[PDB]
Amino acid sequence: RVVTIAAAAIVIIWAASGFYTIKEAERGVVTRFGKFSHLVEPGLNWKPTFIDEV
Amino acid sequence: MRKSVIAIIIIVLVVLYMSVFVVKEGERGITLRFGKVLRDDDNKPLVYEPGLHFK
Repeated sequence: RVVTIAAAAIVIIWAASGFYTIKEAERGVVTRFGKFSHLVEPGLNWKPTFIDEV
Repeated sequence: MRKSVIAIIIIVLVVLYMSVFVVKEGERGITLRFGKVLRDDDNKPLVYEPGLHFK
């Protein structure tokens, strides 16, 4: 059951560290891996940590 | 059932005290949730009149 606890911990860390907020005056540029992916509007958003950067 | 009731009362009171904010007469307030401002009435930015409002 310890492996299940570890899986829960890692998925919780994945969900918690992924959320980010950007100010209203700002607009985010999100790049999937090293390649540009899209533009994000000024609100709370979620991104996969270590996968894409804003 | 004595600690629980006083605890819930005090936390509710402190939450309400945090929630309330007053806009002075000479000023006007703009509210920010995360980054953006609140929009109302068909995507128009809203400004708070000098009255008590809840956040």
